[PDB]
Amino acid sequence: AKVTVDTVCKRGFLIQMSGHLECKCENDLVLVNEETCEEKVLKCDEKTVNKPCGDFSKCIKIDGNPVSYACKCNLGYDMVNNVCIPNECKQVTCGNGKCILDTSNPVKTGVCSCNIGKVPNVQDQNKCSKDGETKCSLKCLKEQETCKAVDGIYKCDCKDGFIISICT
Amino acid sequence: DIQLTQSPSFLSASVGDRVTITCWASQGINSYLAWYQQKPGKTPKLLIYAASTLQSGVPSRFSGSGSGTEFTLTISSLQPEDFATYYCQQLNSYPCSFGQGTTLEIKRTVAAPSVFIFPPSDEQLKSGTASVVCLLNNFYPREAKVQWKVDNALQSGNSQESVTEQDSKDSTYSLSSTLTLSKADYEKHKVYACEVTHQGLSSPVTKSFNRGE
Amino acid sequence: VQLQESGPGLVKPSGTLSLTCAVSGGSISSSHWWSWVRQPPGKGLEWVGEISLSGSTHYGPSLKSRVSISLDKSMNHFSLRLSSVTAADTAVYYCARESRFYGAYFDYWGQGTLVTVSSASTKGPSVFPLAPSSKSTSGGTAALGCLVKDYFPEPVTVSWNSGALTSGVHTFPAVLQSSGLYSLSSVVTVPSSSLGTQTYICNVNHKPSNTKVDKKVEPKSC
Repeated sequence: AKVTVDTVCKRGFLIQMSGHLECKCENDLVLVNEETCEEKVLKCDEKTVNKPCGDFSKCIKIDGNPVSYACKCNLGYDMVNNVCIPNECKQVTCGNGKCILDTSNPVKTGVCSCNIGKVPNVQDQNKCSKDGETKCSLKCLKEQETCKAVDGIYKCDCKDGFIISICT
Repeated sequence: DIQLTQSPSFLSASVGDRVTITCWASQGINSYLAWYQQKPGKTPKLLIYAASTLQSGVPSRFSGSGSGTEFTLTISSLQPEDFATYYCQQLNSYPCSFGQGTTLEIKRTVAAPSVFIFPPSDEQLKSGTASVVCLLNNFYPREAKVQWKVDNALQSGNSQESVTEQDSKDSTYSLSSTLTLSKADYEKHKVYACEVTHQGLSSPVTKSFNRGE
Repeated sequence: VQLQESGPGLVKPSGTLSLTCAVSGGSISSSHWWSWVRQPPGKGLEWVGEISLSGSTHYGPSLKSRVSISLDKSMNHFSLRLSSVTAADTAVYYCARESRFYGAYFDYWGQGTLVTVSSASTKGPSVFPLAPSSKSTSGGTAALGCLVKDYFPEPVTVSWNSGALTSGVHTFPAVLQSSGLYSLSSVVTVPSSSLGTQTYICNVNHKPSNTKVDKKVEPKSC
């Protein structure tokens, strides 16, 4: 469903931007859903149908003679810049941010969620160009971690006086 | 379903004036309200979405405001080319709906019409019908009285008017009035006169011709 | 990206209206949703229906089971079909690309095509000159035009000198005569000094009858 501060990212971790939270996968894993990561198959064949080949994409059989196998985005997504994004985000550019879904209305619609420090700018097609502060909501319950701004996103990381599996 | 209602239906303001159109939704739609500009018989143009987000390529004098069931479209400094019908639109839940439209006329100083009259072509007379065309050119406001007199006899029921949309440069109107007669009735009279009454004329102006000259 | 409607402009009552929207300068897969909007004469905008790239359709409830919309991804177009039409379906039909970024709206539209519902037959127009004279000259400006009379159905396109003359042109909206045929006039104001040098031709084009007529307007010296 919708990722919150209480979502348990299976084989991933929580990140926060200006208008949403989402799970970020570990290693070279890919998203099978909003809160689950798995290994990515490298070649789609009859042995890898339905297995994940990317974020919100899995191998599927394509009809025809001869039949083929390819990495296709899940229902509700399409391939844009080699990544599966929601249909509502197809022609969307957010700037220093991401296009996410607003699902609060019967008609789902795409909005922008920005890197920490920016908010959508009504004077710039709602792109992530306006300065704005975002308070971090992450619960970094590990006794040695706190919320830090890493590469423009909020993320539980080692505190100001520790480094790297426990933060020590 | 969600019905949209705009107020007012018609609006007349001058160049440089600030105008505000109101759109009411029958139930809340958050900020997901769009605005369109449509010149008469032309393609609608998206101006604003998300109540106040200006679409690329739209002049900054356009702005929007509102959330829930009440929204406003504002043009901060009216320009002559801003005359159009403006529609709000929502698709927060099916079905999609529009407002009934607000027509915006550009108000300007009174301009008297230049009146021309056109006799029927000899090529049309060969077909048994005679059309006499009276032309009122570049005037404001749109209200005008155009009467046909045939040997100073007032006509009735044999004429039709057509008025152009406002000009996007000088905000004036042009009007054509066409008197239609048969060839026999047309050749039964001599003087064909167009009489024009307008606010920019201290007295009614008459443009006429003698049939055959 | 360009949107262009096309299809018959005259449908007999209870017949089927059929229009196609061709997308050029870009793919129809640039957006996932596409819609049809119509505008009856003198009335406001009405949402007719919508289709997605996956084939999902939504229609205006007023149209009931008379409306259908298809899409052909390979042909880069999508179509509209309206059955059992009445005069209430006479309207200019637009196609529109949908954007669902902070709402759901129409960011790209087509030219719009008119479809008149009537049992009257198609009739091409007669074009008569509105010759300039002393009765159409004010200042240094002379007015001349063309009378486009007795045609059905709408619309006609009027140009001057094959589109080379546009400034000063006024093509009046057509009036519906008592005979059931339309009529309009297209006038243009030009420098009266040029009436001996420059020739003026109006090009009247009636697509429903596939008739194009060119009338040279000769200047009167009276």
